[PDB]
Amino acid sequence: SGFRKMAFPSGKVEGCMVQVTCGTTTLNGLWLDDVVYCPRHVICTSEDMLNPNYEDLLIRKSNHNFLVQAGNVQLRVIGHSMQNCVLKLKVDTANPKTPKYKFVRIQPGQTFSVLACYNGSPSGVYQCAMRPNFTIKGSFLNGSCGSVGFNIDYDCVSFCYMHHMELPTGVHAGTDLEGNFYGPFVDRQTAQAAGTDTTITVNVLAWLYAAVINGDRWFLNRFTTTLNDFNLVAMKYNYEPLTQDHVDILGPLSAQTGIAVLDMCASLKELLQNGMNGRTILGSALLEDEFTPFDVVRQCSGVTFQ
Amino acid sequence: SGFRKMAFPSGKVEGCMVQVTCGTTTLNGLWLDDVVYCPRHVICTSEDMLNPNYEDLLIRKSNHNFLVQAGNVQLRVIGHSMQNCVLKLKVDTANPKTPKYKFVRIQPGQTFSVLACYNGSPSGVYQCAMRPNFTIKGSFLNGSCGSVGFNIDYDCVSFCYMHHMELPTGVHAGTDLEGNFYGPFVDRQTAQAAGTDTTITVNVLAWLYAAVINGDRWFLNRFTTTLNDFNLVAMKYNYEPLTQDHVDILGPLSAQTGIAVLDMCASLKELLQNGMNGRTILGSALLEDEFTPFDVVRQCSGVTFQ
Ligand SMILES: *C(=N)[C@H](C[C@@H]1CCNC1=O)NC(=O)[C@@H]1[C@@H]2[C@H](CN1C(=O)[C@@H](NC(=O)CC(C)(C)C)C(C)(C)C)C2(C)C
Ligand SMILES: *C(=N)[C@H](C[C@@H]1CCNC1=O)NC(=O)[C@@H]1[C@@H]2[C@H](CN1C(=O)[C@@H](NC(=O)CC(C)(C)C)C(C)(C)C)C2(C)C
Repeated sequence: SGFRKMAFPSGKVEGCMVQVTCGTTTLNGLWLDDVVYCPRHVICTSEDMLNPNYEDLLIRKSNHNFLVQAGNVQLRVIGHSMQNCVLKLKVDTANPKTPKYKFVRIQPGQTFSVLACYNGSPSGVYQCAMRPNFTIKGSFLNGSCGSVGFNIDYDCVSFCYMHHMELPTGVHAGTDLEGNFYGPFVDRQTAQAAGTDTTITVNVLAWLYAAVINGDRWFLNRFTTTLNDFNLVAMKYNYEPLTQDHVDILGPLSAQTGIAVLDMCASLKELLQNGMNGRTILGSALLEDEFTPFDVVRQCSGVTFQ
Repeated sequence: SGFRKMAFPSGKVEGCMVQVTCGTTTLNGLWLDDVVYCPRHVICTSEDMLNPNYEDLLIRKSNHNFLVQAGNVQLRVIGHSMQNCVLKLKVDTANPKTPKYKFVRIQPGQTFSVLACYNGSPSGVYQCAMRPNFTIKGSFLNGSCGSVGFNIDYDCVSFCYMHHMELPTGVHAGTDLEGNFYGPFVDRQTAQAAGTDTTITVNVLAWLYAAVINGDRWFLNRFTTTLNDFNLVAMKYNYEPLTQDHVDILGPLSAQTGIAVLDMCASLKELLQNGMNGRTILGSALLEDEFTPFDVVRQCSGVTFQ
């Protein structure tokens, strides 16, 4: 028992981090086979970033412009190319530590693990979710660009996130590993608003099933409710609509615990409408939404990866 | 910016996990050089664990009794020996992935990272602290024994924890990597109480400096106080005494933020005495104590490891 914000084992990814240096700029890159992936604003200079023409800035540059460092070993660029917002440097050496991987583009509500990096050396790993507004509340400092988010399935690393920029409010924006931003943000240094967020409802219900699996039960009641009456209350508390699909996803969690999904909904209703009165759920005084129903199944059962 | 419960990159440790199987039992082992480390209750059977004589049970056993699995590769035991509560199997092969490491025994209040494992395959990594009562609030299921806690410094893995047992209340107990339990617990299946816990005070002050570094400021005041008057209030709220040493440790954090340590103390005082009134600190509705002053410096500056 116990429940923790748990991140995938980061080993498979650590073997792919490199330092990428163009001009006066230095950021992180992801090295898979003979290709290194990094943000395209590695080619921006300082007085560029206000409105740069990347296509144009890149045709000015040559291969020897890109200092790629793989540990203390200088990797040789033999080609470059842009793809949406990511740069791709093709190098002479293939990375022998290349795991079986995939590039996947995730939906808001999905969680992943971030390996925060500086000069291609890992600093830490932590668990994030993609917020309904395509921001993520990460922990990133200068030089953290090109750190990646990922999920691990058996022996496969699903890459889903690369880091690019910090938004005035201190949240973070980034791209998939083909270079398409999440949300409406751009790698230009003009004003950009995150957009108002909501609470990932399906996930708070998943976390309440984790609590019940763990002996916390003070919050279940006899009351039931309907999706409609439940979605009318969520909106006031600015949660996200619960679909027929979320009810379905939460099926095995309901079956493991004997609480009908819609019974757990009327329990969240009462929580939003009455607070917590000093009580806490899984060691938390807030309603917690960065756990998927997949996260709860995996942690509360014992699924590993090879 | 941003602040997260951050765990060390787990790569160096993942290269050392193996499956260890004696009799009907299967648990995790730590493989460093030609030695594999695991709990000594791998040699207990089911009707033993109520009051077993380990010294005696181990002289009954031979080398071929211990099935050690290093991936899909069977490691050959050529010797065994007990050391307090840990078993040590000497094997024919040296582990070529052995990082530079150390065995360290930590004080309560110190944090570390846990790689939770099942059948020698990692399942997740997460950040724990050693509670004033030598328990840890982990996330462990059946077969998680022999998972280890660790800190990483530059290129060195400081091993500080091995997992052994879950206490009725669902907290966890374990040993250092020489086999000495933290706290008064024993690898026998008789009644054992965790003992009442307190709040790691120095750490909540460290986390309040992390908040100030990050733009949360609503909780600082003009009031100051004395160690004495501050320690009189902590005790009511069942926090731990603040020593002259904690004030000293919190020195660079005070210097980075311009808030005298004792000024931040009178700010915690007021928080304990007035709650939070719906406000939250670093995305939290509770006062958070699983961050050391070293954790805050490292996360809020950008220290990596090689
Ligand atoms: C990644 N290497 C780097 C890290 C920043 C610093 C701290 N947190 C981070 O994520 N990202 C950047 O430097 C990006 C790139 C320049 C400037 N930049 C920033 O994130 C800016 N932020 C903005 O100005 C964001 C908006 C207004 C453009 C939306 C700061 C943090 C102020 C440097 C790129 C945006 C091209
Ligand atoms: C590690 N492999 C294993 C994992 C447990 C199961 C779930 N969480 C865990 O940490 N640990 C054990 O099985 C230990 C070993 C037997 C029984 N055991 C337990 O932790 C017991 N708990 C107790 O009975 C603890 C007390 C009362 C002895 C203090 C359970 C979880 C009930 C199986 C050892 C204690 C030798």
